Order: sequence, then C-alpha cells, then structure tokens
Amino acid sequence: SKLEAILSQEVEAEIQALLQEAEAKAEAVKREAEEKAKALLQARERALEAQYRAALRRAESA
Amino acid sequence: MIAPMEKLVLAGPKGRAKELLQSLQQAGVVHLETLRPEALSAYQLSPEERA
Repeated sequence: SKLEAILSQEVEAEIQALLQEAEAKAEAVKREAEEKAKALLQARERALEAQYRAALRRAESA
Repeated sequence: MIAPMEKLVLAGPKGRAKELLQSLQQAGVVHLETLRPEALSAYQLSPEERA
C-alpha cells in the first residue's frame, strides 16, 4: 500500500546509507593494508639492492 | 442525544508518530486506547525520551 511504500522506501534508504558506510569502512581497511604491502615490497627491494652492491664490492676486492 | 463516537485508527513511522501526536494534541478532541494484544509490542518508548 501507500504507507507500505513510505515505510519501506524511507528506512530502506536508511539501510542503504548504512551499507554505504560499511563499504567505506571496508575500503578504509583495504587502503592501509595495500600501503603496508607496497612499503614492505619497496623495503625488500632496497635491502636486495644494497646486498648486490656489497656482493659487487666483494667481487672487486677478490 | 449521545454522540455516535466513531473509531479512529492511524499508523505510520515514528518520527511522524511524535509529530502527528503533537498535531493531534494541539487540536485535542480525541480519546485514547491501549491496543496491546495483537501482533504488536507494548512500546517501551525510548531511553533518551525517558530521560
């Protein structure tokens, strides 16, 4: 009915805004995890490059 | 002659419940009723409205 349409539409739009809040929360969870992952990858690559430079210096000394 | 005293049933949402009870209480010509036992709760009102 008409009042069914009113109640359903209004508080279902409230539930939809709640779902948008939940999706924004999940995106904020994923963003910092991606940041930590890429920072770990970059630090690993930096440590590897320092290791290879030390290996080249050892080969030069030999 | 006693007036025939018809029944008035209303429904809706709850912010509109407080607002229409305001607009019904400003034009105060209606008597009330409990209307408990069938399919609905006893309506414990709110904690903040109780305060």
